[PDB]
Amino acid sequence: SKYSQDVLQLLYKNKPNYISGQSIAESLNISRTAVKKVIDQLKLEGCKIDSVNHKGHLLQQLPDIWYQGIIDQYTKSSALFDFSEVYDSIDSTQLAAKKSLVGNQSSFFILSDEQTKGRGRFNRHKGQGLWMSVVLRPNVAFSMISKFNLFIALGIRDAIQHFSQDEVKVKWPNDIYIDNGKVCGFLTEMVANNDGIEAIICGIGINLTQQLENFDESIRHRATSIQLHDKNKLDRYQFLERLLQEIEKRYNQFLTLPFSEIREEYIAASNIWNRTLLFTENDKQFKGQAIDLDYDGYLIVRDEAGESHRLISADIDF
Ligand SMILES: O=C1N[C@H]2[C@H](CS[C@H]2CCCCCc2cn(Cc3cccc(F)c3)nn2)N1
Repeated sequence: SKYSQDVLQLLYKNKPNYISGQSIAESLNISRTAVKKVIDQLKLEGCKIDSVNHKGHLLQQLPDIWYQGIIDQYTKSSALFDFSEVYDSIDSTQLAAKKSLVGNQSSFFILSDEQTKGRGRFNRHKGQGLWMSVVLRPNVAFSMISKFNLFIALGIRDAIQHFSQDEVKVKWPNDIYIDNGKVCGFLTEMVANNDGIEAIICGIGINLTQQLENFDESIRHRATSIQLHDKNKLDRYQFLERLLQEIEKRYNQFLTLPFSEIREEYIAASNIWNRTLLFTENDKQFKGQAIDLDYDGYLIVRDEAGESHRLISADIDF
């Protein structure tokens, strides 16, 4: 309905208290019967609302569906994001972000329940995943894109880790794993010129509400979900809030710290050591061992032929 997310916004905003249907009616200037219709449908979409006579309604639990009205409360208090666009469907949050950033300097993120044309690095190709693009505006040289990628890696990792009993680790430079299972991929893009960066665009894809049980019985050998490693149930909104808070903390770190400061923490969180890696670049594939991540975010590799490589970026397979 026209007023669904306003009612949702009021219900969420008032937790942990009950709120009366009259209050909602007065707040939106609609009748108490119109409110009942909205709240009923809220329930039939899977919203869990407790309604007791004379006292009102209490939002107890949100379903596995993004609601604009809820996310507006997140951007309301955010010292980072100016707004957010929530979609049930879209070709790609990244495509939407790259269009919406043009002509302005606002910081925002774009969320969609499903993507019809999601693309990751090199143009590689249900409500069980998080698909989000984040637009930030750091006043830095375009060289610093590699450095941003390193920082938010730890941010995304920390958020997933908080909900995972098993340990979450980074496959440099663009992926997150829990044990053998890849749980997230992300890429960092930018709009820049010689004089600096006009925007950072960070697309993040995370296998979410996929409770042991849940997640699709496919590649249970190298793909996993956050919740196949959480005893309790995983709420998307509790996760998203933790994820945004970590993105902001790591973003400010990116602005204030050299990579030297977070480097040892990054290495302790990487799963690329002490194993033979497969490197793809263009024509050629070759095997190698990662020796070190140097002071500048460059991976130091010794290939199977003994030769040394120093790579800002890489396409790595296990
Ligand atoms: O459109 C969009 N992108 C972004 C945004 C929101 S999600 C984000 C991209 C997320 C990418 C992570 C998922 C993923 C994994 N892989 C691995 C792969 C696939 C195929 C061949 C291959 F060698 C490796 N590819 N994608 N909106």
